[PDB]
Amino acid sequence: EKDSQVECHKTTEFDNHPFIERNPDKCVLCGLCVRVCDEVVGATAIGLVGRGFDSVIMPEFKLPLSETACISCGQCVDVCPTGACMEKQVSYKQIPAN
Amino acid sequence: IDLTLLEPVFKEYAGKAGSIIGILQKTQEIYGYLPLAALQAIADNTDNKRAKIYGIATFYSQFRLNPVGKYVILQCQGTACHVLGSKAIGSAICDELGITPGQTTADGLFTLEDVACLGCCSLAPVIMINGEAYGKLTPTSVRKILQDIA
Amino acid sequence: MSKISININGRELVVSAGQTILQAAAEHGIEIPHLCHDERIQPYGACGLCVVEVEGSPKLVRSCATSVQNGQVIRTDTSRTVVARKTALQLLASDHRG
Amino acid sequence: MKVRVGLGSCGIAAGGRKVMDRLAQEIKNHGKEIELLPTGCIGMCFYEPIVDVFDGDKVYSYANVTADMATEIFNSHIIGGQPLTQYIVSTTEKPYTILAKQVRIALRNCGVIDPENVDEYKANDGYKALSKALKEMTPEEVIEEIKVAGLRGRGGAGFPTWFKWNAARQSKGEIKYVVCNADEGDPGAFMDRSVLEGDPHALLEGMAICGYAIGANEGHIYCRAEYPLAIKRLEIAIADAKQRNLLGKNIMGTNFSFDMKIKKGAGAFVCGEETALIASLEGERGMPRLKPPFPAQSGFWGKPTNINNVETFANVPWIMYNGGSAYAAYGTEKSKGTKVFALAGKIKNGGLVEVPMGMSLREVIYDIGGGILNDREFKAVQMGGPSGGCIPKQLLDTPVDYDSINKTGAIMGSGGMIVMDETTCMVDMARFFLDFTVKESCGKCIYCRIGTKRMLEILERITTGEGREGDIEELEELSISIKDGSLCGLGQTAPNPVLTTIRYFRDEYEAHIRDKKCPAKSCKPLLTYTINQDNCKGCTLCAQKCPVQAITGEKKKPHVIDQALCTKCGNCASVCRLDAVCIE
Amino acid sequence: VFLKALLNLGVDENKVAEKTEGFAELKASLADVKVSEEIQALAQKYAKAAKPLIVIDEDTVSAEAVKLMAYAAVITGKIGAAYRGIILVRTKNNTQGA
Ligand code: SF4
Ligand code: SF4
Ligand code: SF4
Ligand code: SF4
Ligand code: SF4
Ligand code: SF4
Ligand code: FES
Ligand code: FES
Ligand code: FES
Ligand SMILES: [Zn+2]
Repeated sequence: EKDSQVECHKTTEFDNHPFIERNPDKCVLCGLCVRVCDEVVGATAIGLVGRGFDSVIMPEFKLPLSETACISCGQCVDVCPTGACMEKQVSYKQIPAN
Repeated sequence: IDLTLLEPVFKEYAGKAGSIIGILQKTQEIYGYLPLAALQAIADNTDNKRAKIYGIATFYSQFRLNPVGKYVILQCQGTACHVLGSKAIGSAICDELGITPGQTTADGLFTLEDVACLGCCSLAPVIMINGEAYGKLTPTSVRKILQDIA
Repeated sequence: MSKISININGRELVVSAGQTILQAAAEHGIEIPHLCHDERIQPYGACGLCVVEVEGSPKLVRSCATSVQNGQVIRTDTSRTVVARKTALQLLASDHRG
Repeated sequence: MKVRVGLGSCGIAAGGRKVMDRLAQEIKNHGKEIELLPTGCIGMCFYEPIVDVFDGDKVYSYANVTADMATEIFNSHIIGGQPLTQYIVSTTEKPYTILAKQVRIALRNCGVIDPENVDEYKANDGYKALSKALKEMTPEEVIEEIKVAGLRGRGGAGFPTWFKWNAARQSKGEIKYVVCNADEGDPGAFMDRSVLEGDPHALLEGMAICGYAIGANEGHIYCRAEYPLAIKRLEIAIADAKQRNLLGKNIMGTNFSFDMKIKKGAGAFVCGEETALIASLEGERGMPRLKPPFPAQSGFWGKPTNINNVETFANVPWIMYNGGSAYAAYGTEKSKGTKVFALAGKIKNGGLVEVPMGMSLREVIYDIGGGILNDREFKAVQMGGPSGGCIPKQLLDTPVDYDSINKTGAIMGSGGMIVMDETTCMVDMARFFLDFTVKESCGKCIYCRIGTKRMLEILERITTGEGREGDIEELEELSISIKDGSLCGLGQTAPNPVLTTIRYFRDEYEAHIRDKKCPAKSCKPLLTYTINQDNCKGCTLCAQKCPVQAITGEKKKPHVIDQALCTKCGNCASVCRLDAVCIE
Repeated sequence: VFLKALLNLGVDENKVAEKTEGFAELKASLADVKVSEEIQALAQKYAKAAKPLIVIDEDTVSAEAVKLMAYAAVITGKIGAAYRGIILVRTKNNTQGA
């Protein structure tokens, strides 16, 4: 449950990448995605911006992920523990399912 | 804009590791701020992994990303100067200039910024204007000094 | 040789040197929370849900970034670790929208 | 005839060039061979611009000088021989007052020596300790002498410096580094800048001695880029020392070599920590890492690195010239020597002070500090910067040393001591310190990134009159959890102002929660402006000065302030000639 | 005499007062006991040991000796944790089951 006194920053994001879906609200700042994309893939298409509450993981120069050096490998998707980084839908209409 | 000067600078620095900080300091010294074109031209021709240079530029408490006025105002907001009434001085500056901290004047002659501490706590409250310090400040005094500068 | 054997949560385990206590507990089926841990890259130490109580150390040690020694006593469900994880998860839930 | 001018970062703030060139111009207008020398702040920044004139063996200081005053000084004393007694506060026969109770070791040459010339430093027994250590004594003996002197780190932690030096020495590696932490980001703390602008040569000598002790050949000074005079004087110092074979290759004919470089920091408070400073020095984002490995084993670029703040490196040459037993004679049995303190706040005599540890804090505020400004009552004193604590009036006799002030909930920090009178509220000060911590957090771990903001929200709610019942309980549990969960010392010592100001001023929080009244009359939301009907007579002078017109009433009749309309600006009490506007 | 020698080597009386019933009476009972050299040597050897075990053969040891060994382990705080305690070997295969 949430109280109105504390603030959760609500985003108006728009990243229409055909394969990768990002949602900064569900991020827990574990840093696994940027660490993998830098130390394994080596593209470094994403990075940290800001300090404190303003810390947010976003692509190079705040550009869309399509305009940067992304490979669409999907490792950042596969190492994320929450729903912030998601892979897109292969089926006709994807669903939360086991 | 002047990518050619960004050029002698990057030529000079291409070598030592950990030179991102120095490169950004010289870029700020040349331009007065960091435009996106300069950050792009630095993220190229010496790599440093374009996301990384932006992330370093944002953090580091000092890299101004916007143009400023002719005179840069640095109000002291340290503990000693806040104890002696820095808030009244800041409200006086905000009222007399019509701008908030982090903003510049419409004609671009004054800009308001916040600093950690002047270090001249014996003269608290203190302000810096283009490297000239004014201490033991009352709101009437800062008003008079800004009319004198204007 | 000279089996590195540890005692965690009251049980006796045989392990391999150079690992992490988190890896050993996963090997022997003991659940320790973790969010910023991946065995294929360097430890980060951000979340803090992997803290365990090791005898001889006055402060909590992170099981994702410590190496197993011979004859160390580890407790993963003491009151201090439980309240630390509860506080961390309460702070994480204070910004998560979905 | 010789004259020193006390320029600095504080001399510019009041006078500065306005004095010196005028004096220089006067010299050029008179042609007398007068040695006009630039010197740093002595320590009495409540009288600056400091000027010293030496008539033979007599020293005259009649400071607080402008250009007209400087011309008067030149026409009266340096030519006519007549001192201006209406401006004199210190002479040779009547000197160190505030300085009488001070034992100056790291501040021995501040305000005395031209920092831009090495000859004055050599004339004041400088670089003799370096020569002694190089020519007469072994690095193991150097660490032994440091241990015998009982040197503790002059930073927040107070770690034994000899332990760090020995650990760096035993570390395996062909290349080692010595890094001086000149990046102090504490508000109200300016000992580093004063030392750098007054005596950089002491810092260089101490760093060279440490490099010889450990075996390092490369030095680094991580100084802030916002101290331009300090970096200019450091550049002059390294140039002068290289030209005199004091630093570089084959120092004074010995096979040992040592060089240093200056790195300009970006001004991050988190870089005060060792690993974050290492990350900043390597040109990355300053963020603390996991210990172990310690910097003494694997620090700068993976090489062993010894990191100490400027004050210890300044203290090292004095103890090397005088012996470790001499330095051990000062201080206590657990804290030996002397410490520098940046004394400011609601005080009469502010500036940089130097005291041996074991002295009571009452002596510091009253004997040297001159008491409270405007003769008000002493209420509290903040120590250790915004990560420190607020010592109340009931603990005014606590001796200043690491363990004693640690027992009171505060810390040493870099040495910033701020005096607080009864007119300043502790809730607002805790909010201020927590806001500073929130602004300077690097946002890596959950606790410092989130909980500090949550506690800041709670303090903002209390200070705006929206504090609810149970806010104190939430504050103390959040503080304990943040202290127990943070990675580095920034988040661990972050709730120190919040907890300590609870433990000694809880009633104020109650007064802020259940009463919506601030006793110190500082929180403008919590202020209430009323008009005494007995002691003012219907002039409408306050109401005319209120563009909000929250004051109603007839002429020659008592007026009533509308609390629902009042924006609490204060203009309706400043113009009151009968002083009947009560602030409750 | 072994118990008295262990007591004279500086045991923590507060913890054994909190966790045991009747410690003061036992201490009063051993007030006039003299200590021999061999007993002192064995007590020192047991005291400096960080993780000492006691293996008692049930076939050749009376029950009161087992009780006195348990007292020695309790008052020194070397029981109730890993690598420290009393190991008791039984006479038959399923004596513990019986
Ligand atoms: S898809 Fe691959 S390359 Fe693109 S951001 Fe994720 S990890 Fe980096
Ligand atoms: S892996 Fe997911 S949760 Fe972790 S930092 Fe990246 S986006 Fe956030
Ligand atoms: S399932 Fe997980 S990621 Fe999705 S909304 Fe719930 S907490 Fe967030
Ligand atoms: S405690 Fe604060 S400053 Fe230290 S690592 Fe965590 S977030 Fe960063
Ligand atoms: S304090 Fe200011 S707003 Fe309030 S009544 Fe007086 S003039 Fe008006
Ligand atoms: S200015 Fe003072 S005396 Fe005059 S009306 Fe106001 S409160 Fe009364
Ligand atoms: S902190 Fe304000 S002048 Fe030093
Ligand atoms: S799993 Fe995050 S600190 Fe170890
Ligand atoms: S310049 Fe003011 S005290 Fe040093
Ligand atoms: Zn208040």
